[PDB]
Amino acid sequence: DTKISSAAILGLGIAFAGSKNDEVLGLLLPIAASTDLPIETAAMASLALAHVFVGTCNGDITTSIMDNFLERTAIELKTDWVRFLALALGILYMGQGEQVDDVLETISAIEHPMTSAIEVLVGSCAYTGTG
Amino acid sequence: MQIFVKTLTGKTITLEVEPSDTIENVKAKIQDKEGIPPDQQRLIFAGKQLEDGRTLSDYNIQKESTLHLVLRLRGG
Amino acid sequence: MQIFVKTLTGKTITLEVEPSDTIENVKAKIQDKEGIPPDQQRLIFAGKQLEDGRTLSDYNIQKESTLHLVLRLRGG
Repeated sequence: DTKISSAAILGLGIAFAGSKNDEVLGLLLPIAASTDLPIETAAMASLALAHVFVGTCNGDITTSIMDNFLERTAIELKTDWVRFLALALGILYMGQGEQVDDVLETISAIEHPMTSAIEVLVGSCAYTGTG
Repeated sequence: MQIFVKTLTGKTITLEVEPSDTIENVKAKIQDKEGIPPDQQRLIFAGKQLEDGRTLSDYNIQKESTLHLVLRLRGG
Repeated sequence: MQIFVKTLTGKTITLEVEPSDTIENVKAKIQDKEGIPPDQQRLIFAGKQLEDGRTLSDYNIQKESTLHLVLRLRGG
């Protein structure tokens, strides 16, 4: 069942280091921002943004990625994707202005679920500490 | 006017509509072209989801507008 | 009471409200400031998420309180 999605991610896949296109987020973001959309495919997509936009980051990227984070059902924990999701909220930042500090503050704002994994992990990485 | 509909794949469908045309009507045209049923479409523009009944005029949707065709929680 | 509203993105907005003020009312004030439709502003405080109707009193939200705001994707 070779879904058309393949042909899509394929083209963009080459546009990775292309020259920064509006098609990347114009297709990936939606697949992981619209409202829900499959978490699996969206997972690999989220990473694509990180590595790519590894340099310049934007809030809209996080905000959207956050909306989906909440929509979580905690029932699909069966499929693997929590790793990429986490690493994303991490590699994303790297120090600039108590940015991450605010993030951890939000996660706590809405109770304290199994998000512990993120708290600790993301908690470790923040200020200067990697040379 | 001639409006365009970008699919979540890369293909862009061009359809000739009017400013009074109702969204529901547009969705119908898309169903006749592709095969997606109305109860399975989500048109978005400038970061704003369009609701049925309304018209392409209630969203300032002029000509040559690239409507973002998103799937409202695709089944599979 | 002069309360503050911090946005996830990175912007603090000062709004003069009262303890009997309804969350919905606050959202309206924000819309008049920026342009993010009410149906696109998730407010959260030390406690949890604030729902419409309720007042800033059903949370103990005092003055100079920083209320988190998470908009659902670009408003526009």
